[PDB]
This record gives sequence, C-alpha cells and structure tokens, in this order.
Amino acid sequence: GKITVFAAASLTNAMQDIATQFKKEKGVDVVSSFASSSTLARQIEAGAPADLFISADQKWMDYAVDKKAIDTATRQTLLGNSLVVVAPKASVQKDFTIDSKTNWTSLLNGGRLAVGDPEHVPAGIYAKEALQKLGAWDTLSPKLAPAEDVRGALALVERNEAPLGIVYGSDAVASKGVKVVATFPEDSHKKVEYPVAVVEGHNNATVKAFYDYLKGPQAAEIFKRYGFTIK
Repeated sequence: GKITVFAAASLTNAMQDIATQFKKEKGVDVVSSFASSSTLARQIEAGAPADLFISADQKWMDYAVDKKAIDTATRQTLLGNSLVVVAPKASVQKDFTIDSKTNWTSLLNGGRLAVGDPEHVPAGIYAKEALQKLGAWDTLSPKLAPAEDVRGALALVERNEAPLGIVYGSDAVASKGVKVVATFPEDSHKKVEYPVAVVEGHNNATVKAFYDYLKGPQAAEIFKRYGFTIK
C-alpha cells in the first residue's frame, strides 16, 4: 500500500532519505508531509488521514493525544536535538557565547532575528523559553522575523534576509548556506525531544512495519548523519 507520515519540518531531509531506503528495501511507498508540528497536529485533529505523526516537541503530541487522535500505546520519544544560532555562510559573524550577558542588540545591528513563530512552532517555543530564561526576551521581541516553521526561519538566514536565526542543530547540518555561531546552553530550555506515534485507527501491519523501521539501525544511521541524537 502507501504510508502517509506527518512530520515536523526539521525532519525534511532525514525523512526523505528514510522513505527512499524503505521503498528500496520493502517496496512500500512512503509519502511525507512537512510543516510546523502545530499545523500537523491540528490537521490530524480535523481528520486529515495521516498514518504516523512525528512532532518536534512533546506539547503538540500531547495536544493530539487529548483530542483522541493518537494510538497512545505507540507513543515513544525517538530523537533529541540541540538549539543553535546560525548566520549566513558568507557572514563575518564570529562565534559567541550565550549567557545572561550576551549583547544581542549589537549582534543584530538593525537586522532581525529569524525564528519559528514563537506562538506555535516548536522551534520558536523552545527559543522564546530560552530567551526569557536568559532575560533577553524583552529586548528581542520587537526584533523578530517569525516564520511558518523552522525551515522557514532557516531560509531567511540562507537568503541573507536576516543576519541571525535560531534553528535546531540538525538544520545546520542539512543546510549548505549557513554556519553555526552559537549553541544554547542545555539548561536554558526544555530538552528538545521528538515523539512519534501511530494515528488512531491507522495501526495496521503496513504502518507498524514502517514504525518499527524508524527505530531500527538503517534509520538510526540516517538520523545520526543529519545531526539528530538517537534517544
């Protein structure tokens, strides 16, 4: 048959490679839809026919679980990731540390900070939480350049439309146009975690085969190569 996966935008490259490999190995077609985890969870709630859902945070998975849209026995934390600051490849921006006394204003220089919409995109929620903990939020809120998902924020930095952007470590690995210039301290935000679960009513042998494949060695190889930490 055919499997439909709704996955956080940050999983774009890894998921495409995994789907290709699975088709080679088992002969089944895997179609993925990528967007902010918030958007995907609301689509699942509305009745969009996805078989699997992989969120970039626990929050949006919990959301789908409460709407009775998830086969809960299948929910499991699959990946981890880091939160970093990127700049265009050709920027002269040098590495810097992120602490209570980081001067964001001079780093930006009249430019904007690209972020996933902190209102609902997981990347933006982790970022806001970190900037609030570090006391820089009040200063940065008027300087944001929000985007539809983390890849939208990444694109702004790649196209040199924003000097700095907050994305996942994995996004930097997949991007040929940016470079990591700082890494958020692990204690500044909730641990970045990706839960996976089968959508309610879609737990059949074909979907289960792919779900098991995601926790296997071939998939772990691809995830590691793209910068994700395997939980």
